[PDB]
Order: sequence, then structure tokens, then C-alpha cells
Amino acid sequence: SSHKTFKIKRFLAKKQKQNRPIPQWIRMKTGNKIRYNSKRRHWRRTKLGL
Amino acid sequence: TLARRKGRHMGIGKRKGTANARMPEKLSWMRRMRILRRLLRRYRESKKIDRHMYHSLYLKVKGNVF
Amino acid sequence: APRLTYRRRLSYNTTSNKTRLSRTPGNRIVYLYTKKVGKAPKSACGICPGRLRGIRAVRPKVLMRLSKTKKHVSRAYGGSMCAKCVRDRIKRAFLIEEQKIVVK
Amino acid sequence: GRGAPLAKVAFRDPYRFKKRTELFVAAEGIHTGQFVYCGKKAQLNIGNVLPVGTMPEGTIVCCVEEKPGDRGKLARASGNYATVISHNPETKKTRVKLPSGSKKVISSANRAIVGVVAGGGRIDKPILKAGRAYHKYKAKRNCWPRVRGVAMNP
Amino acid sequence: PRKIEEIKDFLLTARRKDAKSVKIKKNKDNVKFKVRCSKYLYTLVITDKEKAEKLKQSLPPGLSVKEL
Amino acid sequence: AKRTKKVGIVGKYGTRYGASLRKMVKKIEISQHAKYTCSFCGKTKMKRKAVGIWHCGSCMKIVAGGAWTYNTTSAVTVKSAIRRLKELKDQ
RNA sequence: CUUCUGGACCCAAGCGCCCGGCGGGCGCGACCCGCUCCGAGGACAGUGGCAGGUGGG
RNA sequence: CGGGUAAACGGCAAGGUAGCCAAAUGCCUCGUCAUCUAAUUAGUGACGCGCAUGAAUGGA
RNA sequence: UGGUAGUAGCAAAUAUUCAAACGAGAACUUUGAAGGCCGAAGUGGAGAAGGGUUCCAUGUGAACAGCAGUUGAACAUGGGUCAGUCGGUCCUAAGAGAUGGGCGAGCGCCGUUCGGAAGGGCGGCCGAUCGAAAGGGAGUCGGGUUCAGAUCCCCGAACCCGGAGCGGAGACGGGCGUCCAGUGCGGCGACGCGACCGAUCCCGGAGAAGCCGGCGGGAGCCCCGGGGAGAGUUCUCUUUUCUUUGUGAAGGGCAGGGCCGCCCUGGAAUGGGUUCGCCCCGAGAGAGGGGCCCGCGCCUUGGAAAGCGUCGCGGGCGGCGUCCGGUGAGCUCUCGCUGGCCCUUGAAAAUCCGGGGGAGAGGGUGUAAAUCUCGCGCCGGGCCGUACCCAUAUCCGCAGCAGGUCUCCAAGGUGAACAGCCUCUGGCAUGUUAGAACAAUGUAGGUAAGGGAAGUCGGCAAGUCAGAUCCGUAACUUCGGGAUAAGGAUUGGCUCUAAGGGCUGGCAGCUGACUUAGAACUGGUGCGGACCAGGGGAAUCCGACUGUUUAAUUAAAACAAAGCAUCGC
RNA sequence: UAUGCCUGGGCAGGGCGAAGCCAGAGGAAACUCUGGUGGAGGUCCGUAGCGGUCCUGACGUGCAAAUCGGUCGUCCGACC
Ligand SMILES: [Mg+2]
Ligand SMILES: [Mg+2]
Ligand SMILES: [Mg+2]
Ligand SMILES: [Mg+2]
Ligand SMILES: [Mg+2]
Ligand SMILES: [Mg+2]
Ligand SMILES: [Mg+2]
Ligand SMILES: [Mg+2]
Ligand SMILES: [Mg+2]
Ligand SMILES: [Mg+2]
Ligand SMILES: [Mg+2]
Ligand SMILES: [Mg+2]
Ligand SMILES: [Mg+2]
Ligand SMILES: [Mg+2]
Ligand SMILES: [Mg+2]
Ligand SMILES: [Mg+2]
Ligand SMILES: [Mg+2]
Ligand SMILES: [Mg+2]
Ligand SMILES: [Mg+2]
Ligand SMILES: [Mg+2]
Ligand SMILES: [Mg+2]
Ligand SMILES: [Mg+2]
Ligand SMILES: [Mg+2]
Ligand SMILES: [Mg+2]
Ligand SMILES: [Mg+2]
Ligand SMILES: [Mg+2]
Ligand SMILES: [Mg+2]
Ligand SMILES: [Mg+2]
Ligand SMILES: [Mg+2]
Ligand SMILES: [Mg+2]
Ligand SMILES: [Mg+2]
Ligand SMILES: [Mg+2]
Ligand SMILES: [Mg+2]
Ligand SMILES: [Zn+2]
Ligand SMILES: [Zn+2]
Repeated sequence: SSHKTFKIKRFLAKKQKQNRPIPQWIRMKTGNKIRYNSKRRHWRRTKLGL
Repeated sequence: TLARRKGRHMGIGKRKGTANARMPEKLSWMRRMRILRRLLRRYRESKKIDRHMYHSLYLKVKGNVF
Repeated sequence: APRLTYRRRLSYNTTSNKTRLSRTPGNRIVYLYTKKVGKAPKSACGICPGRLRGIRAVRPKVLMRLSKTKKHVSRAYGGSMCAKCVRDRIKRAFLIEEQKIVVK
Repeated sequence: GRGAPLAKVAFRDPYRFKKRTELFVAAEGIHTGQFVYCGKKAQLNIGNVLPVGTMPEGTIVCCVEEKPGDRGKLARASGNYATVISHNPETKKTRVKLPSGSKKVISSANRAIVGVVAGGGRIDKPILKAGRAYHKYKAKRNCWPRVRGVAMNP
Repeated sequence: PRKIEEIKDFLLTARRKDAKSVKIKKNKDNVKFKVRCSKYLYTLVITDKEKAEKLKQSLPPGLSVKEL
Repeated sequence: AKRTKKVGIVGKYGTRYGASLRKMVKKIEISQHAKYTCSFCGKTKMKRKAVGIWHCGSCMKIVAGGAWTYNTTSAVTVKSAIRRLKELKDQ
């Protein structure tokens, strides 16, 4: 909704910044095992609820 | 709307609402009251009729006389 | 017929969500939100059903920025009591105060 | 909620410059602008609040105090009243007849409003619709549609 | 906006300390002198064009004048 | 002028609630909506505002009377009884 | 010490006494004394603990 | 133990009164009669010792 | 991981086609054209709850979008939500919940006044606090600007609250230098004038009060006659058809509306005034003359400089136009008047104001106290929310799910109609695919000769009837009804006739716009021509009725119901 | 979702037409009759809305773990 509280909007800010893909220079490190960001969330498939 | 203004397209076979729906009876009575009461108020102010014949005709106008 | 919309997020026809149609200098019919119809003060007697005369019929907080002459009349009980019950109370106060002298 | 009207009687505070407004059970016959009087030396008129001991026998009163000073408990419904049967100056106890037919011996200091509670004859009108009975209890409480126990389950 | 009816009252408004500027609008039937004060836009409507130059030259010096 | 034969004011209920019940409310629906003469002003403007409340549209007098009539028979009998008890109490 | 009315009603008038350099204070007015605020109950209602009856709630 | 109480449960201690019915209630039963149709286990109106109707377990 | 099996299926809501462009690649994208749909209770334009970056730009075509895709609500990279006056914030609504007190083994619970409860300026309060983005609640609108924001930015014109410079008011002078006044003033009155002292205390008002009927005013929209400016048509006709033809808040003035709720004069029966209805009057009509409130209307400051239309020229310069009218049971909105209904009477509080009272304050002859934005000037207005979707693809239902989810604005024609049908503004591409064919069997729609329920548990399904007008309407009844009972006739088009108004001048002139009735003519007897749209009657059973009920197999004779009666206190 | 409470929102067009009122008639009188007006109601047809009768229709590994179509109930009230 347009009528947001500060805590909810701040909560949506953190979840929006975490939705980035993994930078490709991480995959070139020594003991790298991460192929891709497995915690990606889509707005239509997984709802936050909070 | 010019042909209907001359009476065309308004026969019996063109009516679908009740006569009271097309022209309300309460409206036709209200139009007649304001017409007849304005006539008596103009005749009383023009001294054509006195306040005693006016008040008598006012109650006869309120009845279905004229 | 240009259909117009609300200008605020309140989309319900509540008592505070009242509007009127206004023509802008740009030849546009827009919604202009109206203010509630204020009522003139009522008589303090509690008998006369009519409102007081000579006082603006505006909202309560609007009376804060109105001049005192626009909220009362030059009579004794003006702005609070109607002129009719003032004349009655002037007579009732005198006639009762005279009877309390006759009983003595 | 109640079928009897209530009167907004105004009094003067005997100790402060204050207008005391009370809410009585309107006796039948009173009107706005009437001067009603409360006390033991007030006259016997409809609407006045008198002790049940300072009144003649057979006096029709309403809003009778069950205990001395309870501000009126008995005969406060529309169209009801209590009759002062007899007195007893030795024990200072009056015997009153309640609207249910029972005769109760109360103290002679219990104040009461002389007259009958207004709104009488309300039950004499047959409620014709179920909707009229709905609105009757819609202001009282949630008890009107009474399912029979024989219509329920064990 | 407050409309001024007299020429004398217009000079008292243009001579104020909060008078920022005075605009001169030459219309078809009149000429308007709109002085911008702190709160209200005072306007004097002069009908005849003869009193336009009479009032234009009588404005206090230092007040910003603009022709529209 | 005579639109109905016997129902009159209770013709609004149609064929509902029974003949006896529509006849009992007829005596009450008439007395409830009837305008009475104001004993304080004289104008016939006493109308029932609520149950047991009767208001005059001219002198603005509010009188607490009966539920369906301006005054019940049990009230005028008590008023005359209290007056008779008051005079016998003073002497 | 208030019953004729849809009024008004307080923040002492007055007297006595006293202090300041025109003001202020006290008393009477507004009696004194006193142990429960005023009434209705009352060692009964009631409370806790045992005992009997009743109890498809 | 005794009294009252059935618009209390109920029954008809009392022996089903007024009513009603082969009924949404009749086992025998597709009862009998009339009517309704060329033909009716249906329908209706009647008849009622009614297997097992019936009066605020409300009758009509 | 198989057979099933390249099978079921990719079938609800009419529909696409042509050309071109980009591109390796086009039934699906984009532009243009044509043909259609939604048809203003929209497939339109904006919100609330919810979602949370889905919004916007560019790029990718790998996975996803059940065909494809050059496309996307996908993916990747950047960007985007600007407020004193919009809401939150403030108030208490039902409520919820501390303190005292009580209880409880105990976490705690009960409880919302009930205890030395006033932390203010002589004090009454009686109950801290929480609880509404639909209640209460001061005050911003117009134009312009973005790829996405807008009553928030920009420009212009204001307003409100809080806080400490001018002018004006108070201030009117008399009597003999002196003495003495002066906390305004007008009107018979309603009441007026730009202010016009005053506290504790007191009183009152506004906030702040249902639903329904009818009427009138104002506006927006629609409609009609013109005049401009563009455009369509121009085979024939058409001075034609279509589009567009305006002025915010705030201030002032004036129409208009309301005072059966006010004022003065006066006095009423031959009673009068008056409405659609009512209603009103010796507690004072009618009449005349006033006063007040509302004036969202018009004019005007704003203000045309801007906006718009059109013609040009080079973020702009210009020309020209933005006009004159007339109607209404029209449609919405809003303001009034007035009545009806209730065994229904249809909120509180914050906040703001008026009055009563006159404790006090102010200066001694020109001022002082004081001044309700009186009129101006100066300063400040913090915090949070603000993008977008708001639903046959942005919410919920496992999904782009034929379900579900609260509203606001509402064009023309037909018609009684916000019915159905057609069109304009706006929107869309037929609802998760296409091509070909037109077998059976289906689902949906329709017709059928002759007979007319012989079908079947059963007229199930289907059909008949249907609108309006003029007629005619029984048994029975609680007298209300039954009833649109039943049974009949008429219905088009065109051409006339008659009847129903208003304004102006004292009958005359001018001007309507909505209908009814009658008649003639006319036709392949067709005419509520589509659409919309009751089959009826005679009885029995049950329930009085309206209402309610097993969400997802039972809408009933069940429950409820008024009435009746009993029982307790 | 069941129910009470609080605060809001919403509910075309028509039919029959109740009390009150006006007038004209009839009558020796009591009183009656007619026309109009008025717009009552858990009124009627009916849109939105809310319901969900019948087809025991469609679907029935469905659009849907209850939906769709026609038909149908009610639609100022115990309404939504
Ligand atoms: Mg979802
Ligand atoms: Mg009528
Ligand atoms: Mg059961
Ligand atoms: Mg057991
Ligand atoms: Mg027998
Ligand atoms: Mg047969
Ligand atoms: Mg039989
Ligand atoms: Mg019996
Ligand atoms: Mg996008
Ligand atoms: Mg993109
Ligand atoms: Mg695909
Ligand atoms: Mg993404
Ligand atoms: Mg709060
Ligand atoms: Mg609000
Ligand atoms: Mg936007
Ligand atoms: Mg004073
Ligand atoms: Mg200020
Ligand atoms: Mg937005
Ligand atoms: Mg879809
Ligand atoms: Mg299709
Ligand atoms: Mg055939
Ligand atoms: Mg057969
Ligand atoms: Mg059928
Ligand atoms: Mg029949
Ligand atoms: Mg029988
Ligand atoms: Mg029933
Ligand atoms: Mg079911
Ligand atoms: Mg019927
Ligand atoms: Mg419907
Ligand atoms: Mg269905
Ligand atoms: Mg089926
Ligand atoms: Mg199948
Ligand atoms: Mg029906
Ligand atoms: Zn008054
Ligand atoms: Zn009176």
C-alpha cells in the first residue's frame, strides 16, 4: 500500500538491496563454492509476508 | 426528434411505459395548480375579482372543478 | 463529458469527502473539496427553535479568526440569547422581584 | 431501551454557585417549565419527591427508594406505580404496595416521586411484525430470537 | 488580491517599504497598475490613457517598474 | 372520498397480521398519530414525539403523557386522587 | 424563615478591633460542645473448615 | 407421610369429549361408495370400533 | 526411469485482415490502413486493503511467460516517490489497559474508580494511556514542467497556526488659567459600524446527529437557434455534418434563495393568506416597510501576461479567435423548504466561540490601560507516508487460476428505465497457440409437416403468454385482497386537426416544448416487427405472512415470527 | 465464518395505491355518494446488489479442492 510505516518501508529497503546477484569476481576467489545467489526472491513467486 | 415533435413515432405501438410513466399524473396536476392559482392571484391584484370570490375559486381550483 | 476523479486518497463518499465541480482557467472541470455547512448559534433559552440572527454560520474554529462584532449583537445577552427571550427575561425578572416586595 | 421518558430537571447547588442537572423518571403529567420540589416539606403534587412517611395513605407514587437513600429503585418502568398502604410511627416504617401485588414494609424516609410513570399503556399495542420486535430488543440486548429447547439438539 | 479604487490610495501602497515592484498592464479598454506588496497584489484600474502617464511618472523612485 | 370500508388507517398492512390484530392497532394508530389541543397554548398541535412524549409545535411545550394518548385514564384518576389527598392533608 | 411566573443567585455587606503610611489584618456576621462522615443492618447475613442431603450440570 | 398442580412430563388415576380422517397419520388395503377417464394402486368429496386421529405432546 | 505417449490436451466471454519497418529468423512485435469488440452499474479514468520495485529508460533473447516472440509484470544495468495548508501525527467510538485495592503456590489475574490520587493558576472533577490513513479535526489553488513524481517541484495568486514594528481605535470635550468629563457609536426595533478593557467563577452554543417522501434554488452535463475557426462529405443533395468555442483559491460588490424560525406599522368573519401536499393567524393574518443568515451564481481584484483553437515565422517570437443566445418533471451534485415512520429517537471527545457576573486594571486633560488577523509589517512551521498495480496477468486462491476482494466520476440514440441493443470519448486484440478439413459422438443455439403429453416416476426440458392503450375482470375473503384474475380489441408509416403555456402592452403582440385525443391517406394484415417482455384455470396437503437455515449433495412442511399461555424473582 | 457492538458506505424505473385534505353532489334530518388530491407499506413487477430454485445442464485427472450457463428467490427491510 502507499500508506507505509517507517519500519515497514525500512524493512522493504533491506529486502530490496539483498535481491542483487552475486558479483562475478567472487567466483574467482581461492575457495569459492558459490555458483549463484541462491537467496534471490521474486515479488510474484515468494511473498515477504512481514 | 422533429418528426416526433409533430406527433409522429408516438402512436400506441410506440408506447412501452405506462401513461403515468411517460407523463406523471402528479406532474400534470402540479402544472395545472400553478397555472390556475397564478391566474387567480393576477385577477385579485388587478381588482378583477375580490378576495371573497378569489378565496372561493381558490378552493374550487383545489378541487377537480376547472 | 470528461469524467473526473478525486484529488485525495480518500475514495469514499464520507461526510468529510465532499466536493463540488469548478471550472479552472484552463477550461477543465475539476473537483474542489467543500467545507461543512456551519450552523449559527442556538438560543441559550432552549425554547426558541430558530438560530440566532446577526452571527456568522461558520465552523467552530473559524470563529477564532472572526471579529467579535461578527459573533454577537449589541444587545445585553446578544450572541447567546435571542431577542425574544431577552424581553421575556427582563419582564420576568422585574415582575418576580416586585412580588417579593408585595409579600413584605 | 426503556419505554418511559426521562426528565432533565435542573437544581441549584445549596453550597456552590452551580447548576445541578438531574435525570428523573418522568412522571405522567409533568411538562417542561414546571417547578418540581424535593424534600420532606414539599407539597403533595405530581412530580414532587417526598418521603413515603410524610404522605397520606393511598398516595400513588413512583421511583420509590427500596433503601433509605438509594435514589429510587421501585416502580420505575413505564405505566407503573406504588401505593402507600399504611404507616407505623413507632418503628418509622411504611408499608407500600408494589406493582407486582406484593406489600413491602420500607422505611418512612424513602423518598419517592408522586404520580405514575409516563409512557403507560405501551404493552397494550400488539407488535404486528417481527421487525418491530427486532428494533425493540435491538436497543435493549441480544435476546429476542428465542429458539425453543425442543428445536435444539441434546 | 485587493483592488484599489482611488489614485491617492495607490501611491500610499507603492510608497510602502514592502512594495517589491509595480507592474503596468496596458489592456484594450484600461491600464492596470499592479504593485507587488508583501501579502496582496494591489491593482488600480485606470480607464483613460491620459491618467496613465500621470500616474506612471508619479511613482516613487527606486521601486521596480515593469511593462507587460 | 371513502376509499376503504372498515380498515381505514390500518389499510397499509394489507392482508397481514390478522383481522383482530389490525383492528386493535386501529384504535391505537389513530390515537398515536392524532393531534391534540394544547392545554397551554390552545392550538391543536400536540403530537407524539416518542413513547410517552408529547410536543407542541407552537409553544414548544414537551409534556410526558401516555404512550398512545396524550394522557392515560390511570393518570387523570391519580391526579384527581392526589389533589384530594393534598387538601385533606393540609387541614 | 425558599410554592404565583421556563428570570437572577458564589467569591460579605455591615459592625467591632488592630497594624502600616492612603493600605492591610482579625473577629462577629455564619452560637457552643463532642467519640464514631451520614443512614440501613448487626453479632444475624457472611467467611474458612468438617458433616449429611441433592446433583447426567 | 399429607395437600395442590396436567397451556408439568404424560395418559384417556380417567377410560377419547368437541372435532377430524383410510390424511404427510389406515396394518389389513389397490378399504367401500360417488365423482374424475375408453381404461386410474393416483386425485377429490364422502363412510369410520380410527393396526396406531384428536384437542397450546394443540384440535378444526 | 518406463509403457501409457508424441496420447489426453493447448475449445468459456463474436474477429481479424493488408502493407511496411526493425531483425539470422514475424500468424503473435512496432507504425499505418481497414474491419470489430468493451458501449459511461465499460474491456474507460483514479483510490482504499493487500503487493513491495512489479514503476521508468536502455540492453539481453539463455531459463520462465504451457505456440512463438525482435515482446513482457522475465533477466541484466541505471533511474524514479520533493508538502505548514493530502494523510499520519491530535481527539474518543465500541473497546483495550495501567495505578490504588483485591485475589493468587506462582508466572500473574481480577478490576476502571475504588486510595493523602490536584505539581497547575484560589484549586472540583472521578480517572493514566492506547484505540479511526472511511468518524471528529484551523488552513492551496491555477498554470507549467518529467522517460517515471505533482494540490509536494517551478511560476503566480493566497490562506492558516504560533511567536515577538507602524497606522487606526480608545480620543467628544464642556463649565468658568482652573475645575470637570471621557473603557466607542448608530437604529423605534430586528440589528448595524473596522476595532471597541476586564480574571477566578458561572451559563450556553458550535463540533454533534436517523431513515424515507415531496418540492424549489444553484451548478456540471445534456439539449436548441446562431456567429467564428479547422476538418469530413460534395456522383446528386445538403447556408450542411463533425470538432472546439473558457477564468482557480481568497477579497469586494450584486443577483438569487431562505426567515409557518425575526422587526415596525396596523388590524382581520362576508374570515383571509397559501402549497404538489400541507399548513398559517387576536399567543396576531393579509398588506406595506425593514432586518438577518446563506449567496459554490454573476460581475470584479486575480486576469490574460497565462490556457486553448487556428494561421504563420524563426526553449521561443507573432496574427486572429476564445462570441451571442434560448429552454427542462432531463441526468448527477449540492443547498434549502416541508412532511412521514419508530414499543427503532438514530455517538462521544479534542477544539473553538458567545454571554452572565465585575474582582481588578488605567491617566488626570492629553494621554494612559486596552485593542477578537480592526488595517498592515516581521519571523517560523519539525517528523513519517507519497513511485506503480488496484485486477479475465502486479492482491488471495501453489499460477498471468472463468472464483474471490471496499469505493469515486458516468456521453448520444431507442425506451418508463443506471433494462436490452447501437454509437462517441477512452481502451482492447478475442483472453496460456495457429492452419486445413466440416465424419461420427458431443457442448451451445435454432427449425420442423400431421397429431398434440400417446413420452416420462413426474409437462423434466422446451414452447405458449408477455410492453403499452382501450375494455372486461368471477369463486372466495380477515373486506385490505384475489387482480396484470380469466376473457377481448388496438398497435406501422405518413399527412393533418383539436386541446393543454408563458412574456410584453391595455384584447393585441411575440415566443414556446413537452404530451394526449380524433381523423384522413397508405401496405403483399405488416406494425410492443430487433430488443425488452407474467401461460392460465379448478382443487387437495403443509406453513399464516415477510424473514432465516445445513459455505461444498437436502431452501423445506424445518428454525424464527407476532399472537397465546405458563414459570421464577 | 457464526453473533453482538462501534464508525462509514450503498440500495434504477414502474404497479396497486392506505390515513389526512379539497370540491361537487344526495337527503326533512342523520348521514351517504362521486371526483380529485395525498403517497402509507417487514406492498407488487424489477435493475444494481445480495441470494442459489430447477436444469438433478456444462465441467467433473475442471477455469475452479464447489466454478460456468440458462432459469430462479428477494431487492426500504428481520436489507447489503
Ligand atoms: Mg500471489
Ligand atoms: Mg396519483
Ligand atoms: Mg434439529
Ligand atoms: Mg456420562
Ligand atoms: Mg371420536
Ligand atoms: Mg393421470
Ligand atoms: Mg379423500
Ligand atoms: Mg388439554
Ligand atoms: Mg514496464
Ligand atoms: Mg524494459
Ligand atoms: Mg513458450
Ligand atoms: Mg527482475
Ligand atoms: Mg491517540
Ligand atoms: Mg477522518
Ligand atoms: Mg503518476
Ligand atoms: Mg459585563
Ligand atoms: Mg497572525
Ligand atoms: Mg500515485
Ligand atoms: Mg489471463
Ligand atoms: Mg473467440
Ligand atoms: Mg410438429
Ligand atoms: Mg401418461
Ligand atoms: Mg419446466
Ligand atoms: Mg386465483
Ligand atoms: Mg379436509
Ligand atoms: Mg413459510
Ligand atoms: Mg449445501
Ligand atoms: Mg401477487
Ligand atoms: Mg437479480
Ligand atoms: Mg449457479
Ligand atoms: Mg448436475
Ligand atoms: Mg468429461
Ligand atoms: Mg416473483
Ligand atoms: Zn429563545
Ligand atoms: Zn401549545
